[PDB]
Amino acid sequence: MKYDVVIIPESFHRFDKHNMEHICPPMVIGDRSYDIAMEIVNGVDRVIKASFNASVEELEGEDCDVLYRKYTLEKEGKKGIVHVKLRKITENCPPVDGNRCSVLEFERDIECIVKAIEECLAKGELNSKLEGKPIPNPLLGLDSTRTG
Repeated sequence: MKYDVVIIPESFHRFDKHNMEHICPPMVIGDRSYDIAMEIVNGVDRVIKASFNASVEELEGEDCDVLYRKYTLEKEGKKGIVHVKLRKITENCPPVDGNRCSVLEFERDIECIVKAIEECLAKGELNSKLEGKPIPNPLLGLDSTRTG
């Protein structure tokens, strides 16, 4: 048993007149055991809440997905939603196809997460696949935790 993380970063765009459809394809990495998964997620969580103006929300995933960590991102002039859901990669849940995050070490993994968010957020108002979940989050605030 391992856990396979699918991170879906998307700048939420309610389809406006013409140019407001921003979708970034999901990134899938499945090699982490639960213990290592929680460490990587916790670290990433702290980085997102400190390196960004992110308000996090925790949900439970659908069966195969054991955990669903929702992050509402705000960075300098950019806002998006990042949904990280963890699937239990098993013989019932095989490794899914998606974009592959450049995994190396913790620092590289987080930089890989940062580049994903920064790419999605910095591309902004464009036209893309017709999706986009504008999930309203009443909480607007980050969580102080500097790396030391």
